[PDB]
Amino acid sequence: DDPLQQTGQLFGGLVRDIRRRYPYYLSDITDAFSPQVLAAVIFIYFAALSPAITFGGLLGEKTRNQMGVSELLISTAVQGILFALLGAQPLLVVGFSGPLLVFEEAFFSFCETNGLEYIVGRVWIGFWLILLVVLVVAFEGSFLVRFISRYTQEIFSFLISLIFIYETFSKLIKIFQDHPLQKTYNYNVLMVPKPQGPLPNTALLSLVLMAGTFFFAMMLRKFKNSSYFPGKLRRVIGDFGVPISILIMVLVDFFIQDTYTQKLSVPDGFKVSNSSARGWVIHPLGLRSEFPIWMMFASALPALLVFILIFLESQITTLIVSKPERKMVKGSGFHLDLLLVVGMGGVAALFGMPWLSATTVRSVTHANALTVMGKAQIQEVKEQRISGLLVAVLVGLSILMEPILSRIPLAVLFGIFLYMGVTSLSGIQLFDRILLLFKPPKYHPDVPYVKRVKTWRMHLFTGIQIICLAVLWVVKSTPASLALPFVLILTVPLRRVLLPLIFRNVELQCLDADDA
Amino acid sequence: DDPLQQTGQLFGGLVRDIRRRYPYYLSDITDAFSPQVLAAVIFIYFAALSPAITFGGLLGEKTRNQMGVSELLISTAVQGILFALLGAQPLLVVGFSGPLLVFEEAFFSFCETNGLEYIVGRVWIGFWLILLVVLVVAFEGSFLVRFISRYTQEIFSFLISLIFIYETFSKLIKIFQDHPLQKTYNYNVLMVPKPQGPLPNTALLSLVLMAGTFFFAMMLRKFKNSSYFPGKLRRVIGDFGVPISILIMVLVDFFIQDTYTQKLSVPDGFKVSNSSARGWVIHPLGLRSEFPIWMMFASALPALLVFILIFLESQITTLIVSKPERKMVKGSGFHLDLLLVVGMGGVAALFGMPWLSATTVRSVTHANALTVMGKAQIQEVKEQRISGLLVAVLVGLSILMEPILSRIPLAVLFGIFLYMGVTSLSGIQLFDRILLLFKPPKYHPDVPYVKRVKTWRMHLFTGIQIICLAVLWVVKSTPASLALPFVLILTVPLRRVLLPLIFRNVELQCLDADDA
Ligand SMILES: CCCCCCCCCCCCCCCCCC(=O)OC[C@H](COP(=O)([O-])OCC[N+](C)(C)C)OC(=O)CCCCCCCCCCCCCCCCC
Ligand SMILES: CCCCCCCCCCCCCCCCCC(=O)OC[C@H](COP(=O)([O-])OCC[N+](C)(C)C)OC(=O)CCCCCCCCCCCCCCCCC
Ligand SMILES: */C(=S)=N/C1=[C]C(S([O])(=O)=O)=C(/[C]=[C]/C2=C(S([O])(=O)=O)[C]=C(N=C=S)[C]=[C]2)[C]=[C]1
Ligand SMILES: */C(=S)=N\C1=[C]C(S([O])(=O)=O)=C(/[C]=[C]/C2=C(S([O])(=O)=O)[C]=C(N=C=S)[C]=[C]2)[C]=[C]1
Ligand SMILES: *[C@@H]1O[C@H](CO)[C@@H](O[C@@H]2O[C@H](CO)[C@@H](O)[C@H](O)[C@H]2NC(C)=O)[C@H](O)[C@H]1NC(C)=O
Ligand SMILES: *[C@@H]1O[C@H](CO)[C@@H](O[C@@H]2O[C@H](CO)[C@@H](O)[C@H](O)[C@H]2NC(C)=O)[C@H](O)[C@H]1NC(C)=O
Ligand SMILES: CC(C)CCC[C@@H](C)[C@H]1CC[C@H]2[C@@H]3CC=C4C[C@@H](O)CC[C@]4(C)[C@H]3CC[C@]12C
Ligand SMILES: CC(C)CCC[C@@H](C)[C@H]1CC[C@H]2[C@@H]3CC=C4C[C@@H](O)CC[C@]4(C)[C@H]3CC[C@]12C
Ligand SMILES: CC(C)CCC[C@@H](C)[C@H]1CC[C@H]2[C@@H]3CC=C4C[C@@H](O)CC[C@]4(C)[C@H]3CC[C@]12C
Ligand SMILES: CC(C)CCC[C@@H](C)[C@H]1CC[C@H]2[C@@H]3CC=C4C[C@@H](O)CC[C@]4(C)[C@H]3CC[C@]12C
Ligand SMILES: CC(C)CCC[C@@H](C)[C@H]1CC[C@H]2[C@@H]3CC=C4C[C@@H](O)CC[C@]4(C)[C@H]3CC[C@]12C
Ligand SMILES: CC(C)CCC[C@@H](C)[C@H]1CC[C@H]2[C@@H]3CC=C4C[C@@H](O)CC[C@]4(C)[C@H]3CC[C@]12C
Ligand SMILES: CC(C)CCC[C@@H](C)[C@H]1CC[C@H]2[C@@H]3CC=C4C[C@@H](O)CC[C@]4(C)[C@H]3CC[C@]12C
Ligand SMILES: CC(C)CCC[C@@H](C)[C@H]1CC[C@H]2[C@@H]3CC=C4C[C@@H](O)CC[C@]4(C)[C@H]3CC[C@]12C
Repeated sequence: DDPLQQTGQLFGGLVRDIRRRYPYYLSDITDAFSPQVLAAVIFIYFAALSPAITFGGLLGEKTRNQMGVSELLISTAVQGILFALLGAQPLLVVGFSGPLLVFEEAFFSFCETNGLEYIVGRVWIGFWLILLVVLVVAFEGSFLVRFISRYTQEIFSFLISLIFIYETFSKLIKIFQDHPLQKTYNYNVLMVPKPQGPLPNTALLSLVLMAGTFFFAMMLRKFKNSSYFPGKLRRVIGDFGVPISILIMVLVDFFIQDTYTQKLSVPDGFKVSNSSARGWVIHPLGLRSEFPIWMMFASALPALLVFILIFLESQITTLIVSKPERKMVKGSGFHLDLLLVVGMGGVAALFGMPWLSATTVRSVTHANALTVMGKAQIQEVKEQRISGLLVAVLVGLSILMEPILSRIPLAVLFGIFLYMGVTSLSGIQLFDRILLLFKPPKYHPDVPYVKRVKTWRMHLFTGIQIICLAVLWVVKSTPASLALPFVLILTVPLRRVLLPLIFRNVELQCLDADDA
Repeated sequence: DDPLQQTGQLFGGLVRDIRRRYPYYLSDITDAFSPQVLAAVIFIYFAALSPAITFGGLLGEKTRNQMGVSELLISTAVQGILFALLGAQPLLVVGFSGPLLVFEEAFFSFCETNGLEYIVGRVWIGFWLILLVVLVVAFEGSFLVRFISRYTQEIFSFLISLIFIYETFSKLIKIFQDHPLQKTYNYNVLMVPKPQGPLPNTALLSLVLMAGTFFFAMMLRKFKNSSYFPGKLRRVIGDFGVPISILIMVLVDFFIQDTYTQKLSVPDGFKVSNSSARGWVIHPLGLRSEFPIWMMFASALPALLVFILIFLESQITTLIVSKPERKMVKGSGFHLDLLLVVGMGGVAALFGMPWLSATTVRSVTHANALTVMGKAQIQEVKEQRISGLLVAVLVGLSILMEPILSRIPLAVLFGIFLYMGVTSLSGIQLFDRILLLFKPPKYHPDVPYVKRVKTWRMHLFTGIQIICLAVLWVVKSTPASLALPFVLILTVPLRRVLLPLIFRNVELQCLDADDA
């Protein structure tokens, strides 16, 4: 019955995933007919869009607009639509992550140094990724995901959430660096491409709009859980908590006419970011020069790195989202989700568009947005395809709705990203055990890993996971940032080999439990 | 045993107050030997000082510096020292209020129009106030305070707290009016007397410093009540919650060198605000011209208004602070506190210094700062004289410590005033019953006025008290602002005559309870 059981039949996992979820397909339309779904669509849209605008911007900077915002928005939309319809876990938000950006920047620098075309280089990586994922899904390689315990899951989940929060603050700090609090400013600053010098009030208003949006979001989260107003209205206001926080703080910025704040910019229409470099279809054999056969074969090694990058990112996100603690009854498919996400990425490369992955924060945020809460415990989860479908479509239609987005500050969305980052820590026993380091040992909750485990041994087990978070944080920073997925895999040996030397069996079963 | 019992002996109340509290005088020194007292001294100092600086500023503006900051600081200090030593309730913070400011502005305009000297006019009001309070304390007029129920007490307490919060926001809004968010500014702005035009970043940083100080204060309030850190450290950090909030946000402003924020300004030394107008001793018979005998006698009617103003302000503040719900075991004296506060005010007028009153928010704030909490319930209150003594001394020594105060923003203190205003609503059944209007009728607490009172009749009783708050708010704004104490007294008839026509006896006993 379990998803991560090795069947024996070639593509046995893929079919057993399709046989499981597609029976509840009519449910996946009708379960979306609630207002909490509509609220989630508006929330996850901005969570989905702004990274595509940002990473797209960076891609445009890093690769001389050979790939950019236009290409990433279109990829995010088409893969998002297809995955929402055909996927095993529609709650996964498919998009572009940092580790994928680090590879594009790395692969561009390679392609430059060796004097071989970059965008056609990615097509061949794409073909290898299609070859690998079919081979992996054929022999049910996603069974190995079962060995990835809560230990590795939470270290990953917690790290990703911390980095999200860090980068959200790094974005705010940057505004203060570009628009410092000076005594005097140049009243003449060209604003066509970007502010050409520091401006008054921009940095502090950015802080106020971020702080304000985060505050309101967290108060309407608290109001939802409170016992104020009629229950019907209390949920309607509460579920539309984030959309309401955005609307009012967007309106607050709109009425402030004189002060400048950075808004969401999108391309004018649907065209490639550099028309002189490429078209909509990338030629394998080459665009200008002859693409060499040495790299056509050698592209396997980059593709094997990209596979490991998408796989762990996506399969650990599928583990976190489809865990027994949450009320996911429809069922998850680790084989069909891997096949589409990695498969589409390969075909996306053929059109010069970026391959994507089930991103951890956006997926958790989207799942957490569709969870109805009782009392505190989770009653059920609104598992349906329409949230993801409509989000993916809106990202597609973001170019058409420029007049709407052009009056939405980034500062506002930075408040929502902070809310996303904080909220993502909720269902993580690592973060729970980190707060127990500060609580005295007579205020710890009545849980399995407190009653029949010694408090100093609990804290040692927590301490070892911090040392793993610390080591993983140093890697992502250093030039060995694409080696972080391999460092995270090394936490499986740590749990399976080393921890049972210092700890006993009973302690590890209670600390690292599959279901609690 | 009760304080508000009419004895029969002339000055029977005054002596029975002295006989009650002075036995516990050695306790009133030794009970101050805790860190929560030191924390309260630092907190209430800024709560005490900044109004004396502000109202002193306004007095300097309203009366051509015939009375100003110097005079008010010295009055606040000398009356504060004397009252801390000799008073019946040392928890009362004696200072200058708005209703007293409205009288000075009103009496100045009179004294101008009729062409009689203002500062000597106040001396004669002062003599009438000494005559009245002695007469009132002789025949134990403070017995009438017993008829002032929770009904009037809470309407007053709630109104004063709302106005405090409103005026705190009015102060912030004014910074945005003087330093608007413009596209362009004049890089040349003389700053000697005050900014001579709008400046960039001042208004938003003011908002950030206010919001920041309020946030930190409310989080260290929450941290105190939480179950984090060792209990010893948890209280030390919690009880120094407001001082810590001020220190860090003062340091945050200190490291920002380029941006301008308004700081606490004090006089250079101890001299009268206008030396050409007056000296340190005001002559009854006159300074320049002959003071007419018509007003020497007619000053009774202004003095009778000032008496009613100080009495209700101070005696209702003594009721609110020394209520049975709180753990005030040392005992309060309504006769001795009235004698000193009004008496000193009369003698203060002879030196050209403003008469004061037991102010509601500062007194409650000071009382709330010295309450130790259990678990949620109040264990005891740190009733001692040293808090009030040291606060009064620090206000006296504020002129000497200009270098310390000159680097404290007002924006920071605006965050503390917001914290004071919110925190003052805690022990008010009116505010509690206001929140029940929004809560559904199956989430109301298990209290006497919910179980055996119909929910629609509770809300009607709450509604009638809002209409009183509304009527009182209109009076404070209109030119009949000195008629507000009389409008508040009319809420006694309302409770004693009108409410028992629409309500039953049992309902009023449960809604308006002396002890709950
Ligand atoms: C735990 C609580 C922590 C607080 C978190 C809050 C984060 C910060 C968010 C602030 C709200 C956003 C304000 C936008 C800035 C306004 C700019 C503007 O144009 O306004 C100009 C206006 C008026 O100025 P004006 O420029 O229009 O005036 C005209 C100008 N002349 C005269 C030149 C023509 O000012 C304001 O609106 C006042 C300031 C903003 C509102 C204050 C918000 C409250 C913040 C205080 C702390 C929190 C309060 C908590 C209370 C409840 C208890 C929980
Ligand atoms: C309930 C949640 C509500 C929280 C909001 C509370 C009210 C708002 C308080 C805001 C904090 C103000 C402190 C910063 C003051 C400005 C600093 C400045 O100007 O210095 C310049 C510095 C920048 O350094 P710099 O200017 O020296 O850089 C050099 C410049 N050049 C390159 C030109 C030479 O500013 C900063 O440090 C960045 C801003 C810090 C902001 C702090 C984070 C607050 C985020 C919003 C609120 C949400 C947080 C919640 C997190 C916890 C979860 C509960
Ligand atoms: C914003 S949007 N800015 C932003 C956000 C992210 S995010 O949301 O993907 O965390 C990043 C990427 C940071 C990151 C790295 S990187 O780029 O520092 O090497 C590595 C990993 N490792 C893994 S798995 C995670 C995140 C940048 C900018
Ligand atoms: C600042 S600090 N300045 C300030 C402070 C206050 S207060 O007293 O709330 O700290 C006020 C409000 C004065 C006030 C009035 S008045 O003068 O505005 O009519 C009336 C009443 N009603 C009664 S009793 C109380 C206070 C203004 C400015
Ligand atoms: C479009 O792509 C081409 C190729 O990178 C860029 O054209 C080159 O620009 C670089 C830097 O100036 C120089 O090598 C030459 O000017 C061009 N030669 C090449 C390699 O084509 C162009 O900069 C790109 N434009 C965008 C939109 O990024
Ligand atoms: C000091 O007090 C005197 C009296 O108010 C002020 O001097 C007068 O100013 C008023 C208003 O302009 C006019 O009557 C004359 O200009 C002055 N004659 C007097 C003595 O009345 C003086 O402005 C005050 N200074 C301060 C510090 O406020
Ligand atoms: C683009 C920026 C300005 C943010 C946009 C957010 C908008 C679309 C959000 C904010 C508040 C939202 C509304 C809040 C509450 C309800 C009641 C519900 O029964 C139907 C939907 C409805 C009527 C929502 C529709 C969408 C809404 C208007
Ligand atoms: C482009 C990428 C994403 C997909 C390429 C197509 C290949 C690899 C996949 C797509 C769906 C797959 C099929 C799905 C279901 C079955 C039924 C099973 O009883 C035998 C295998 C078989 C017939 C699979 C064979 C391989 C298959 C055809
Ligand atoms: C499901 C429905 C609503 C579609 C949603 C996605 C839409 C908005 C997006 C996804 C990808 C987009 C296409 C991408 C590329 C091109 C080629 C260009 O030469 C003309 C526009 C065209 C054809 C775009 C039109 C809009 C498009 C079809
Ligand atoms: C090695 C360092 C630099 C890594 C940084 C993480 C720090 C904060 C971690 C690593 C090891 C951890 C310690 C490991 C073991 C114990 C014993 C326990 O009874 C109390 C907590 C305590 C004392 C931990 C506190 C947190 C700790 C000090
Ligand atoms: C004037 C501005 C900068 C604010 C001044 C606040 C200062 C005086 C406050 C803020 C934090 C305070 C400290 C916080 C904690 C303690 C521990 C206690 O066991 C003794 C007092 C002591 C050491 C306090 C002394 C006073 C203190 C330093
Ligand atoms: C500050 C101003 C008002 C103080 C002066 C007011 C005068 C009238 C007050 C101050 C102290 C008072 C005395 C204090 C104590 C006693 C003892 C008692 O057994 C009889 C009354 C008697 C003798 C009081 C009479 C009134 C009194 C003399
Ligand atoms: C209890 C101790 C610490 C005293 C505290 C209050 C001190 C700081 C204040 C209160 C009133 C003040 C006095 C008020 C008036 C004058 C007259 C002037 O011509 C010289 C200064 C002098 C004499 C002041 C000196 C400082 C002073 C004495
Ligand atoms: C200045 C204005 C606000 C003065 C009027 C005060 C308002 C808030 C008061 C006056 C009478 C009150 C109503 C009296 C009775 C009831 C019935 C109860 O089952 C629900 C609340 C409700 C409907 C009250 C709501 C609040 C109310 C409307």
